[PDB]
Amino acid sequence: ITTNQTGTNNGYYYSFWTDGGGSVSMNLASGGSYGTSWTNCGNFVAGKGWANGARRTVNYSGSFNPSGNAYLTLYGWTANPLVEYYIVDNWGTYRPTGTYKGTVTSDGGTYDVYQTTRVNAPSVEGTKTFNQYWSVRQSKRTGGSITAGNHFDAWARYGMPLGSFNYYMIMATEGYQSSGSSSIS
Amino acid sequence: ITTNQTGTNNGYYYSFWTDGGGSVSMNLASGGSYGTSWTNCGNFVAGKGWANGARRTVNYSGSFNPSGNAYLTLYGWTANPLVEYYIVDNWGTYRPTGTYKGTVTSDGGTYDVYQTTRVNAPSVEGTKTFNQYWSVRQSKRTGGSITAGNHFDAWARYGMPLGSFNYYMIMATEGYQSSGSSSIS
Amino acid sequence: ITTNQTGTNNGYYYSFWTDGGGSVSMNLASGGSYGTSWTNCGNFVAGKGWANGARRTVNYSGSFNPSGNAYLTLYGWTANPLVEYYIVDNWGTYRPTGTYKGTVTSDGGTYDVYQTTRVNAPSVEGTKTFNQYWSVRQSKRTGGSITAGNHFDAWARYGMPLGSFNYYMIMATEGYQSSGSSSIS
Repeated sequence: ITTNQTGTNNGYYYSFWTDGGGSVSMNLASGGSYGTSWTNCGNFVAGKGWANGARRTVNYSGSFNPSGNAYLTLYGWTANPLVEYYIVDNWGTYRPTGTYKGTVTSDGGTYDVYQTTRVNAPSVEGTKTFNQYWSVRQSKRTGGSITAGNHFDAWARYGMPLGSFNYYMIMATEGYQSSGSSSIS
Repeated sequence: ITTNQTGTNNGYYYSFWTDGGGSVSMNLASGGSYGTSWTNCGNFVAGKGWANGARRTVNYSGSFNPSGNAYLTLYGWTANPLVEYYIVDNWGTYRPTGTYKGTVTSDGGTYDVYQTTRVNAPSVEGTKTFNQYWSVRQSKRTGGSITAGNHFDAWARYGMPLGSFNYYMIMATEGYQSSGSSSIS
Repeated sequence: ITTNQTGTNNGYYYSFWTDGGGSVSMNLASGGSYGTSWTNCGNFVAGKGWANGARRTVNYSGSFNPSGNAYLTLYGWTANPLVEYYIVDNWGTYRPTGTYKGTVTSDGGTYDVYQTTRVNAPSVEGTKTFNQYWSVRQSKRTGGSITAGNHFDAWARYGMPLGSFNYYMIMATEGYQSSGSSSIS
């Protein structure tokens, strides 16, 4: 596919979004599998996952090959409160950051946790003000387990409460003003 | 009444305070009912409620007619720690704000929550440094239910702990450098 | 002793550290008892306590006589997350401070709680970025009970989570660019 959309493929939720910039394509493959390719994109988010978020152990594998800024990250939203969350296992030429809260250790890795506030920004609920919660792995990797709940709990300990899992949770490839490819199952 | 004071009226706690500025009066009426009138005030706080705060469902009705800056807000203090809290349903020409923490949804509305710190400021415990917790309704209204505990819990999730309800909780009219009136039960 | 080191004395853990500056000595005495003496030091930390932190009631007595900057403080570290904590009962010409979070009341006193972030700083885990949690008594004293858990719980309420007590907890004398002495049991 090449146009913004949502749906199920091979029993798996999937979502594709781009701001029109450059060229971006997403391959929908067997089971939970997908890939992406892009050239001088503006912004895009793509991945496979679940229609609804949840406390789950997210297992993933593949390849991630960015030329410029891109993230490899679990990605989702909650409602009440509205919040966009990231748990980033890998990234390109830019490391995602924000207001430093601390750290969480999970799945053999240590992630820095950050918080940022988007003011009157696009969201699943429209133009809104909301918080972004981040966990960014201190060391890059492609593949393994991401035990979502360990992040959720740690964020809660740092005063970062999550709402209702009324929206998706995808294992996403996201890029900004760059090129590259990914293939993840 | 027209002079700073505290007491019970019709079985209800009540409190009146002004910094002397302009003219401010408070009507003590049947049951939980009161009203206020004021002209070019400096600062005043007035309302009816409880001698002691608590997890309760606060039901209120009436009219709120500010000409300038005024708030219509549940208002109280705790000890250990000392904290001044607001849950603002309505306001005048100024919207109460502070350090953005997030949001809480309750009683059919969505309130932004904010935190501010008063340094060496007047309090129920004298000149003190302390935090103010806010919930400010995203849309103005006069009347309904304010389920206090929903705010308390959300604030707690955002790292905003409340102390002991050693002081009042009133459904208050508060004004600053302005005129107007209110009538609330 | 006069050289950086760790060990047990009279059944009590002990730790001594200095950055070489000026002259600093530590007396290891009976039971939990120690003392320190120093002249124009740079930085030093010394005290007696436990190899491992814990929720305990820490009882201490003695004298604390700083000429310049020094703290009298319970002092420890956790892992996962890595955090350096202080609960300061007394200090010299400088009052320890940071980002104001609020207060906690314990052992007949009221402490301000603060948080600071050390970026790429020395720690028990090496050069690291980490948070420091503080409780600083509003009034100076030498002697009494410090119920550690009351601080731990309050910090948790303020979004300041503690990790695993994989490291020491000492009742410490710490100085910076100054002189003085202490004797504490």
